[PDB]
This record gives sequence, structure tokens and C-alpha cells, in this order.
Amino acid sequence: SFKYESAVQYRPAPDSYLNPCPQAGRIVKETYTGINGTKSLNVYLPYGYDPNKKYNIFYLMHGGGENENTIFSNDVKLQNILDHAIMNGELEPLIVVTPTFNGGNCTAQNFYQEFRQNVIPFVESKYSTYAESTTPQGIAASRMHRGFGGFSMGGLTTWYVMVNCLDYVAYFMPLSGDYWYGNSPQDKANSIAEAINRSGLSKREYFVFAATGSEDIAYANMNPQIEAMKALPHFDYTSDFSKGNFYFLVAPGATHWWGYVRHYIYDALPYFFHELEHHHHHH
Amino acid sequence: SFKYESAVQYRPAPDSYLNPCPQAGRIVKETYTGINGTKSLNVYLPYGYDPNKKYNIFYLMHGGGENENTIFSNDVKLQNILDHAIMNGELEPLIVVTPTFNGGNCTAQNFYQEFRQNVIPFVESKYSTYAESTTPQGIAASRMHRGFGGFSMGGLTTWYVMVNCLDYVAYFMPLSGDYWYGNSPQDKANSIAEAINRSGLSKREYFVFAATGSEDIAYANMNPQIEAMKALPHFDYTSDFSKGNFYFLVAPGATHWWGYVRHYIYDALPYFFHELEHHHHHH
Repeated sequence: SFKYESAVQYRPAPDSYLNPCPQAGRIVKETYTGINGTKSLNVYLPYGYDPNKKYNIFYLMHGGGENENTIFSNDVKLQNILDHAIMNGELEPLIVVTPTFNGGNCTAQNFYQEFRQNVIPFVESKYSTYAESTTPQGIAASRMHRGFGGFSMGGLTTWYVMVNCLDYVAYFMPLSGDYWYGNSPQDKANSIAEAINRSGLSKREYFVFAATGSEDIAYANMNPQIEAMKALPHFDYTSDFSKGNFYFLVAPGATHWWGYVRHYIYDALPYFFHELEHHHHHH
Repeated sequence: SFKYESAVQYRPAPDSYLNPCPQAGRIVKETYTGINGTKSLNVYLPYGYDPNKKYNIFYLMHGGGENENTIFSNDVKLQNILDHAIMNGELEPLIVVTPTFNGGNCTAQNFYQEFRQNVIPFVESKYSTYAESTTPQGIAASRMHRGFGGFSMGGLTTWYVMVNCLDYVAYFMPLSGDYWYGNSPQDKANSIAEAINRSGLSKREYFVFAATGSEDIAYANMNPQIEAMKALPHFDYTSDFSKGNFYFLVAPGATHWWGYVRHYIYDALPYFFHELEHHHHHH
């Protein structure tokens, strides 16, 4: 079983996890129409996916110049990691969706709107999540079973998703991404605080697991933001999400490259979705 | 609303709480037969008690030379404190039961057996608790909504209840009571640890809020026991039961007397029954 650590450390997946696992989850290519026109995404279903069961769902965004296919391409191979981790019992089965911020009027920053209105209702009406319906009320009532993350520009997307979508999403994984508000780290922090206040949520209802590499240029802006967030009452700093809600993993020597960032996901994603989960688990 | 503090301090109820509250809960005198013959207890029902609702239940034991009527007599007046705290919103409504360790073969130490077999089934078949039935399975499945405490010899009773009844009871309030096992504080601690291990429970499924006065002779044996318990992995020391599960409140200058001990209860009882509660509360 999984056990929460209070300060989890960078730990890459074994080399063999980058290769195909014979217990492969199905990746389905989907096309949908929304406020930024006709676009595509991929949905990863866990091996043994049973549509009579309910699954947590994690949405994960690519970086600049990439697209909805990148994360599951040979350039990244995240599905192989997911497959092997799920078969070995390190990660509880979940749906992982890779959308895009390209197309139409869409930008990494404004994607949250298409996410709220088109992406969630499209995905979660077809696949089996904890959403009982895809009205605003049904999405909001299943928020504990929904997560959002992304790398670089997709990291930035994640931040704008948290500030605009706390009603719909409880778990956030910004990977090497800055957030732009005011002109100081404190102003960034305070914008996030004000979003949390408007939401009415308690400290046990939102969770942030950020990460980057110590040789990734994103560290320069992320670290002061994280420090300013630590000062806020809204966040209790620890990776033990049974006790707190905010952690920053820094991989020593890691650069701004999917080859490393895929391992952040391997490290952080097993920490998601246990709070108020419907299983009886000791973590 | 109530908010958890990480190190709650001794704070007596206002003087006016010792007087009758016009929103008085009903105290019902009950007689039952069990393994120690025919005996009595009192059941305190909260003001507005609705038998269509479910209530948490706290069992509370008297000291040496006292009886099932003592805690709700003029010598103690706990019901007035309960009444006023419940009317002012400081304590969520609950059933409080005062049994006795007198009669038959019963002793403060061996009461746990009569408690398991006769007291719980008698009380919880008549009054409205979270127990869906009073078989061993129905009691065990409602354990998160059951608590046990007591003063002096009743404190000792509480300890023997924890070591024998973790399957039935999640919250424990030993007040000025020692536990006897081995001849060192570590041996006491290790006996409690071994009981927790046999139960299969996690750290989020049992809670201990101990207390005494700094001028109460019980402090002499309680404090080394508590220290030895702190060292165990089984217990995370803090009164914030959303994060940990073990606290020791020491009232400075307080003596071995109900006049003080009733205030420990006022302080500690609002901390009980919130973990995995069926209400939507921010604490």
C-alpha cells in the first residue's frame, strides 16, 4: 500500500518503467467542439477499467510548442510509467486526460474556461468518474475526485485553473510554471489566497503539489512564489496530505525537460485523491 | 463553530454554566441486568433530542466511592455545563451516559466486560446512536461515534476500556487515572501499543485526550505514562485531531476534585467526534 511521507524526495521511476507494460491501459483519442472550436484530447484508461466503477480523474497539460499527443508520445512515455506503477500497486487506478491549450482563441492562460465549460462535461459524461452529472452542481460535488497539473506553459495553465476552478478541482500539480499577478511574489500568493477565500473551502479541501528541478530556469520564479505561499494561513506545508496541503518538490540537478518531469509525476501523483476517498485505506 | 487548536489550554466554564439552563436536556434513570446483576445508569439526552436523528455517545465513569448518580448530582452539575455549552453552540449535541463500576463482581478495572456485553447493547438499542444494531458487528461499525472517559478510578476504567475495547470505541478521556502494567512507564505504553496493533486500526481511528491537575497526585504516575506514550509511533501528539491523536491537558494549580475535573470535560469534549463525521463542518 501507499504511505504518506511528510517530505517526499525526488525519486525517478526505474528504467524498466519507460518500456511497454503488458498490462496496458487504453488511450482513446477524442475530438470535441467547444468555445475554441473543434479540438482533441487523449484519455488514458487504467488497465481493467470497469465502467461500473468510479475513477478519480487527473487532467494534465503539455508545455509550449507541444500538443495533446505529446505526453503519451515516445518523447515522454508517461503511459508506460502509469501502466507499470498501476500494475505494481504504487498508484491507485485513475483516468488521466491530456488536453491542449492550442486552437481557436485558446492560450495557456485562458484554457480554464474551455476546461470548465467543454472539457469536463465532454469527458465526464462519456467516462466513468465520480461526477453524478456534468452540470455545474455535479462537477462541484465531485471536486475531491478531480485534479489538474501541467508542465511549463501547462504549469502556468494549472495556476490559472486553481485561481478560477477551485469549485471544480481539489488537487493541483504545477510543474515548472510561474503564475503572473502583481509584481512581487507576495502579490501572487495573495491572489491565490483571495481565490481560496471566495471559494468558501477549508484547508482540507484543496491540495497543491508543485515541483521543478534545481537546474530548471522556472525555479527562479517558482521558489519565491512558493515561499510566499508558505507564509499564508491557507496552506500547511508538508507532503503528508492527511495533515497538510502544500508541498514543493525540487529535483536536484534536473533540467527543464520531460525526461525529468515525467518522474515528478511518478512521485507526486500517488499522493493524490486519498482525502475523503470512498475506499478503506490506511496511508 | 468549533476550531481545533494544536495545544488547547485549561479554561474553566463560566460560573453561570454551573446554574440551570432553561434548555435542559433530559436525564433518564435506567436499570438493566447484566453479568454483574441488576444495576443502574443515567442517560443525558441533549435539548431537542430527536430520535429520528443519530447522536454520538460518550460514556463517563465516576471515581472511587461515587456512583452512577454522582456526575449529574449537585456535587458536580455536569449536566448544567453540557446544557449551556450545547445551547451556546460550543458543543455539538450528544448523548452522555453515566454508568457505574459498583455491584456484583464489578470493579473499576473489570467494568469493560460489562460495558461490551450489557451496557452498550442496552443503551444503544433504546436510544438513537450511530449503531445500526447492537451485535458485535454493529457496535464495531459505529466505533467512530463512541467515546469513553472517567475520573480517578474511572480514569483507570478508561484505560482498561481502551486496551480491551478499541474495536468498539475510538475516543478516550482518562482524567486523573493511572494504568497498571509492568513496573515501568514504558511497559504501560507498550501494552497500549500492543493493543493498538492487535486492533488493526490506523493512527486516524483512535484518539486520546488525557487530563489532570498539576496539584493532583495522579499527575505523579500519569505524566511518565504520557511521556512514554509520546515516544510511540502509534500516537502523534497534538490536540488538533484533524492532524494527530493524543494530548495531555494539565490544569495548573488544580487539585483532585470534581470542581476542577468538570472543566477538563468542558475543554476536551468539544474536541470529540469530528473525524469522519457525517456533517459538513470546517474545524
